[PDB]
Amino acid sequence: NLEPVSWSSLNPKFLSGKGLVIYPKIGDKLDIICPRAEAGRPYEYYKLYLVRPEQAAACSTVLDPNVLVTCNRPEQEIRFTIKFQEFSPNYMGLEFKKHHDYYITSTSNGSLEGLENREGGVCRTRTMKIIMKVGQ
Amino acid sequence: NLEPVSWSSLNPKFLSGKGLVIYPKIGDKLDIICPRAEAGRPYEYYKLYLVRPEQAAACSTVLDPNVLVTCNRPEQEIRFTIKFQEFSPNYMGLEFKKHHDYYITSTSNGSLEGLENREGGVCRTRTMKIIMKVGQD
Amino acid sequence: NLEPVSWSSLNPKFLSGKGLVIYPKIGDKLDIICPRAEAGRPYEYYKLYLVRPEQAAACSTVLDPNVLVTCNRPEQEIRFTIKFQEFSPNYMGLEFKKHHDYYITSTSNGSLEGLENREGGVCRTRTMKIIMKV
Amino acid sequence: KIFCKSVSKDPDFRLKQIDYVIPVQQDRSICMNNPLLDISDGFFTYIHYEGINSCKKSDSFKVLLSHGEIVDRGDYRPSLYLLSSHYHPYSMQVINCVPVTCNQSSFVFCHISNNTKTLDNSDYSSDEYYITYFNGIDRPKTKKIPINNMTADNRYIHFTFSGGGGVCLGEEFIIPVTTVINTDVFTHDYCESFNCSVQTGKSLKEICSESLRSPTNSSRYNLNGIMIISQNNMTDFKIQLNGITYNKLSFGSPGRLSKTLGQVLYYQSSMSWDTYLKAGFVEKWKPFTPNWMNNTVISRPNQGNCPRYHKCPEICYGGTYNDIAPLDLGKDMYVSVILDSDQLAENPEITVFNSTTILYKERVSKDELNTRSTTTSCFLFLDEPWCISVLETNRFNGKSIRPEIYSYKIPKYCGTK
Amino acid sequence: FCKSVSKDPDFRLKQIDYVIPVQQDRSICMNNPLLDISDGFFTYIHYEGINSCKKSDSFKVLLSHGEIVDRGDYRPSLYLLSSHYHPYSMQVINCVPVTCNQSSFVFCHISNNTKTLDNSDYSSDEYYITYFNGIDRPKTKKIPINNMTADNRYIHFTFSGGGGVCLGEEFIIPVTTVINTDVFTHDYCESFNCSVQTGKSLKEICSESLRSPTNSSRYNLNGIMIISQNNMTDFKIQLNGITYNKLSFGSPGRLSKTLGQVLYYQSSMSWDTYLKAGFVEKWKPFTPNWMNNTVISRPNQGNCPRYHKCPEICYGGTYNDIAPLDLGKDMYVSVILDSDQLAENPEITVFNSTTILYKERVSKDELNTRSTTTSCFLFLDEPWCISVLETNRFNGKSIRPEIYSYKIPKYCGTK
Ligand SMILES: *[C@@H]1O[C@H](CO)[C@@H](O[C@@H]2O[C@H](CO)[C@@H](O[C@@H]3O[C@H](CO)[C@@H](O)[C@H](O)[C@@H]3O)[C@H](O)[C@H]2NC(C)=O)[C@H](O)[C@H]1NC(C)=O
Ligand SMILES: *[C@@H]1O[C@H](CO)[C@@H](O[C@@H]2O[C@H](CO)[C@@H](O)[C@H](O)[C@H]2NC(C)=O)[C@H](O)[C@H]1NC(C)=O
Ligand SMILES: *[C@@H]1O[C@H](CO)[C@@H](O[C@@H]2O[C@H](CO)[C@@H](O)[C@H](O)[C@H]2NC(C)=O)[C@H](O)[C@H]1NC(C)=O
Ligand SMILES: *[C@@H]1O[C@H](CO)[C@@H](O[C@@H]2O[C@H](CO)[C@@H](O)[C@H](O)[C@H]2NC(C)=O)[C@H](O)[C@H]1NC(C)=O
Ligand SMILES: *[C@@H]1O[C@H](CO)[C@@H](O[C@@H]2O[C@H](CO)[C@@H](O)[C@H](O)[C@H]2NC(C)=O)[C@H](O)[C@H]1NC(C)=O
Ligand SMILES: *[C@@H]1O[C@H](CO)[C@@H](O[C@@H]2O[C@H](CO)[C@@H](O)[C@H](O)[C@H]2NC(C)=O)[C@H](O)[C@H]1NC(C)=O
Ligand SMILES: *[C@@H]1O[C@H](CO)[C@@H](O)[C@H](O)[C@H]1NC(C)=O
Ligand SMILES: *[C@@H]1O[C@H](CO)[C@@H](O)[C@H](O)[C@H]1NC(C)=O
Ligand SMILES: *[C@@H]1O[C@H](CO)[C@@H](O)[C@H](O)[C@H]1NC(C)=O
Ligand SMILES: *[C@@H]1O[C@H](CO)[C@@H](O)[C@H](O)[C@H]1NC(C)=O
Ligand SMILES: *[C@@H]1O[C@H](CO)[C@@H](O)[C@H](O)[C@H]1NC(C)=O
Ligand SMILES: *[C@@H]1O[C@H](CO)[C@@H](O)[C@H](O)[C@H]1NC(C)=O
Repeated sequence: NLEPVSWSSLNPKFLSGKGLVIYPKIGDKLDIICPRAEAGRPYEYYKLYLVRPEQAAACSTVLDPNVLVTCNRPEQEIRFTIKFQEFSPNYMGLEFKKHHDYYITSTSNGSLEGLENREGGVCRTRTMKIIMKVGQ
Repeated sequence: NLEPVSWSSLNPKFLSGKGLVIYPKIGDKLDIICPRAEAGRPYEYYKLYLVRPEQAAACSTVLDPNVLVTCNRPEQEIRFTIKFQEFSPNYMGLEFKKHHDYYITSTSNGSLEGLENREGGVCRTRTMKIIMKVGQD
Repeated sequence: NLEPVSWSSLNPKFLSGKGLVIYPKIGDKLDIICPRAEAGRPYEYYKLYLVRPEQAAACSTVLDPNVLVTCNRPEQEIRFTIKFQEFSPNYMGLEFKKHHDYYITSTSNGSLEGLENREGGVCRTRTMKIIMKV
Repeated sequence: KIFCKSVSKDPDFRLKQIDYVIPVQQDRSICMNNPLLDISDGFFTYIHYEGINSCKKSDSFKVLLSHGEIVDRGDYRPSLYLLSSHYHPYSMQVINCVPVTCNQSSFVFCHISNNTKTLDNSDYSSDEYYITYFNGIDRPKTKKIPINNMTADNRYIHFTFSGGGGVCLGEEFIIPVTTVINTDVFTHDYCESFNCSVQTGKSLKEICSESLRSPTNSSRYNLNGIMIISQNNMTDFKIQLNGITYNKLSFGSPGRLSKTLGQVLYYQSSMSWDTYLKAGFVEKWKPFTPNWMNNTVISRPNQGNCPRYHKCPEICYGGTYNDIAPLDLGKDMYVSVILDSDQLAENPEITVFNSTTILYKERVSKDELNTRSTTTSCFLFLDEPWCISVLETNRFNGKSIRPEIYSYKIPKYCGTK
Repeated sequence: FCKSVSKDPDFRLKQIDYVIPVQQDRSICMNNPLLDISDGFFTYIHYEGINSCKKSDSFKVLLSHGEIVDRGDYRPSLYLLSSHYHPYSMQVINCVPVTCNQSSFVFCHISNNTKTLDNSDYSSDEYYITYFNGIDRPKTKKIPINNMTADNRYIHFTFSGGGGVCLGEEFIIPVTTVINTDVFTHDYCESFNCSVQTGKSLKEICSESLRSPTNSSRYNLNGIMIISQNNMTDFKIQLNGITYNKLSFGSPGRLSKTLGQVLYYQSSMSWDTYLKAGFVEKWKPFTPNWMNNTVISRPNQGNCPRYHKCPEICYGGTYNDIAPLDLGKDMYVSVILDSDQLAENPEITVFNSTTILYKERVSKDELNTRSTTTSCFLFLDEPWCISVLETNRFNGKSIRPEIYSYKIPKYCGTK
């Protein structure tokens, strides 16, 4: 198991320049909680895409990136558990393997108006990208 | 009959350099008792290999050396009776004959973790090797 | 005399599974020529071990197996004559006698880098073993 | 008709793993994935894909096709005897295959294409479809299916054999297939009848129409169906393609047809919003109408907005394939290796269940085991009900991934351990 | 005849010395004898080697054909008729005798590699039938293993046993097969309530105990070979494996025609040190009705000596044929070794499934004996037996097996 990652604009683990770097070994669990209705009633709506390093640097996604998980409900604690095995019950396989890199980001505008804004968004403004270089 | 050889790391008959040499005649009995549960609870697990002089000197075994006897149970007094007759009930015949040499060793680590470690082990650290030159003196 | 056995990876007498078996009687000659410099200049470097059947199957040699003959020079046709007499001018005696088994192999990689490779080599890749039940 | 049919704990399935059927690759980069198994009349057909450093189906350089037999070894249990094993001649172009064991022989129905994404940008006239068939003695032979002389009940634009097995009825083969069509010709009374929270974006009629769309082609829809192939001893083929009933539609997904207990059972993997078991016996063939069960206890894990036990309509994609096998028709009993996890594909459990209650279950492994899909087939052996399941396992970490076969017996008595 | 527990039985034991040849070379060891008797004719086989008693390490293999003849002695005598050496003796891995239709038949496995069973396959080796009688010169025909059908994925095999059986036009020979995958179950072994070894579990212990001790990747499984033919023409060869019920590591077996039934014996070279034997119920799969014998075992060194019961990764044992005398009274006779670990003190033993009825030592002095074979038959309306013992009475000098003839005692306790 690993430390779950609360995915909100009010989370310190996202370094201002490097994002959130993780070095998970094979066979580890890792939760990615999208936040509940936060105390402050700031409805936080995101849409996460499994992406490649190049377009994660450019912070743009074409139609081919698959909507990994969407934080639709504000009240319900929607989540996304990860085990770094090869097989995943997700469309398009999403093989984790070993000695690879895995980047998770959101390009969305903070609210539901830009929920499906895929052009820019949080990927560069707040740099909320989870980068997982598995292995040493 | 001959004097049995207790096979434990606490046995003096294993000379620090020459091991334990025996000169038995044909038709002699000789037991090789692997020890019971010792007092101080030092569980002793070994696996004995009938070997050739060259790899008994080098203290390494390939797959062909036959597991002569293994000291599996710690409580039960496992043993191994030997008569130096020609015919033996062991796989691969194992004729004793006369004026031959017969070498017995173990490559095992002290505990069960390296029970089947065949690279080094007790053969060179403590030199617990039994060499049996049949003949008179 | 017997038919010499050319020792190269390019020899058909080495059956793909059974190696090369010979049934020589006592007092016969038998040469084992290690190859000259082949035409296409593919330098063939081996190191032959007189071995026992047990480690001949596993194709591994410890330090005690004696390097029977080594194919150092590529141009010079180095060879190895055998008479199946008892006495031989070799270190460690090498008594032939009769009704015995005698296995000769090489664990070497094709080239000089693995000349002294004793772990695997041609003994299992090409099964170039000479087995002699006299 | 003499086995445990009640709610009980600690069942004795007499579980044993079979390792000698599926080959073991020496190369660590090989992924053995997507296993399929179909048993019929004491013979089986096993299929799986092999790829290099990737376990994706069309990303496979070898596709193994195995034919075999069930044999008694005096073991008081059935044993798998592998008879023939061949590689597909067009493996590097295989998009999907479905096995059928007909008349004690193996038959493999495959779709071959130059484009691994052919279902998103092409049509079936641009691809080829083959039947590879063989047994224990004859060399495998592959014949091209004449899709030109095919009759269809609707304006389908594409199709692939997708499922865990097919069925032989007389001289006709019935293979599960997933079709692609680019116009909304469907109705959704069942989905539109749900009393769920209305999503602020779209209406329920829009949600239900769009949930049938391909997730990679907003203009295409994936609809399940069957293919009926009749022929005169591999001559003068007559091929028909019929779609599934519009009652309780679910997004196109690999299915299965099985001959069990004198009936024909259809299974559909739940890859959309209805995360509960889609299965049923076939009433009519045109349209392909399975009598859908009202199962309230069998589901499957998935990440995202539709995890295990999700019921409400939602534009979702993802899920796991988990075959079922009927045990008693009168008692409405079934067995299946399902995944005991809400979102992750792990912890396979042999589960004997009702339509309304789970009867008994057992984990396959004491350690955590990754399993993406399971298939199960049951049959009478020595006057007793026995079952064999195949799991696409990853027991070693990463590396050489390979499925596993397990054999087990339905417990004679309840609560024996 | 005597069917009760008693002492001092009168077997009228007599040794036969004129059958087995006497080699002039004192260094030669004559080892591994085999004997099969049928319809008053016998077939004897043994191996001859120089300063070594190993089977494949043999330069001569003797094959003898003979007849049972009455000499007016009120007991059977062995009459040696023909005696020849196998043409491929220096390449013989194993042979099995069968006396069919009053003639001798020898089924041998020949290979250039004495370790063929550890690193090769059966396509690389050859298998022959040598047959002859009292008048015809011996003829050797090669068995077409190419036209053989097998019930499983065997990679190698050798004729291994003390005898075979002739049924009509079919020969049934005991065989030990080789396979490179663990296709076996061990419900019988897994059912034992024994001390758990601290290293591995019982399922692992029982799986691994079927492996070859010299090739960790290989498994040795016993079975039979059925060879039917039209007067050495149009061979039909079938290879069937033994039942998975009560599996024991591959070992030399035997098939014998006795008392209207077919008895299979399997030497106990693993953890189950008690007698493995039984009559054949079905042929596919090869199912012998295993006996539940609690009194007959054999000596062996190592972790499985005499009377050892618990599953354990063991290898070793002695071959000791049995012969039924009366099936209803469940009586059997066998020359077993009365020692826990050493191969010595052979004893003719008439026994129950649950009790030993009576016994007698073969020699009053200690006698080394590596294996025994026994065959019984009706002679003068009485049950008589002939046994061959792989003896070593002259320690240090040459080795030669011994033949004994004896009668089941008519009355109990007569001396
Ligand atoms: C112990 O016994 C096993 C089986 O009895 C031996 O394993 C098998 O050995 C054979 C050769 O004797 C291997 O066959 C070769 O495999 C290569 C693989 O590419 C192939 O190219 C050759 O044409 C030939 O078929 C076989 O592969 C091997 N088993 C497996 C599963 O691969 C083993 O070598 C024996 N070991 C010792 C030390 O005796
Ligand atoms: C054992 O090895 C020898 C090695 O020569 C084999 O002898 C030759 O085998 C080939 C092909 O099998 C035949 O064409 C030759 O005729 C054989 N030699 C002679 C002199 O006839 C031999 O066949 C192998 N097997 C046996 C059983 O001997
Ligand atoms: C999504 O599917 C639609 C429907 O087929 C595709 O649109 C067709 O594309 C083909 C090939 O480019 C054209 O020949 C057709 O004229 C298009 N229209 C129709 C109605 O078929 C669309 O290209 C697909 N999206 C992709 C491939 O990204
Ligand atoms: C079995 O086959 C053998 C060999 O083919 C037969 O023996 C010979 O057959 C020929 C016929 O061409 C006769 O002329 C010979 O006299 C036969 N030899 C002997 C020694 O009789 C034999 O007849 C066949 N049938 C059997 C043995 O029953
Ligand atoms: C030794 O005990 C076993 C165990 O009961 C006996 O095996 C039975 O054999 C009969 C023979 O037809 C079968 O019907 C039974 O099914 C077997 N038992 C089981 C549990 O399956 C065996 O018969 C006994 N030995 C003898 C000589 O009878
Ligand atoms: C040997 O097995 C037989 C069964 O085949 C046992 O049979 C009877 O046991 C009683 C018990 O004392 C005896 O009185 C009988 O004489 C035995 N025989 C018969 C035909 O009934 C016998 O008990 C077993 N041997 C021993 C020593 O008990
Ligand atoms: C994000 O995009 C939407 C698209 O309509 C826009 O309305 C909104 O102002 C943008 N910025 C936000 C939500 O902060
Ligand atoms: C023996 O082998 C084990 C294998 O784990 C190793 O840990 C140990 O250090 C070795 N030596 C011992 C036990 O002396
Ligand atoms: C053989 O061994 C040598 C040892 O240095 C190695 O360099 C070489 O790559 C090996 N293989 C060959 C020569 O094919
Ligand atoms: C199966 O379902 C029926 C009703 O659907 C129910 O009455 C029965 O109790 C269930 N089975 C068990 C074992 O509870
Ligand atoms: C298979 O069996 C059915 C039985 O009805 C028969 O009609 C058919 O001709 C057989 N052969 C094939 C190829 O289906
Ligand atoms: C032996 O005799 C029987 C009948 O007498 C016959 O069927 C058989 O073919 C003969 N030959 C052999 C080898 O059994």
